Amino acid sequence: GGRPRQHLLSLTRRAQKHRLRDLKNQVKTF
DNA sequence: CTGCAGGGTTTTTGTACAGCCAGACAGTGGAGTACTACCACTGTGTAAGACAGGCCAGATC
Repeated sequence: GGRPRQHLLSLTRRAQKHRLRDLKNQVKTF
């Protein structure tokens, strides 16, 4: 199933890390 | 269908290495900063009526 997902605005940095890891990598690559 | 209970799910939340830059700390001697009282001194209240006594005008007899 899964937990009721995040609403942005509420967290500290490392949930944020794989929240965007793949886009930051696409950016690095660009 | 409700109730709770093993675990699932994905996701949190932080600890784990190790290197490293930033800016705070502390000094200074005083700079010139910034914020402080202090000083006399101000601006906005804004127009009518009531009441007493005179006394002359003029009606009434």
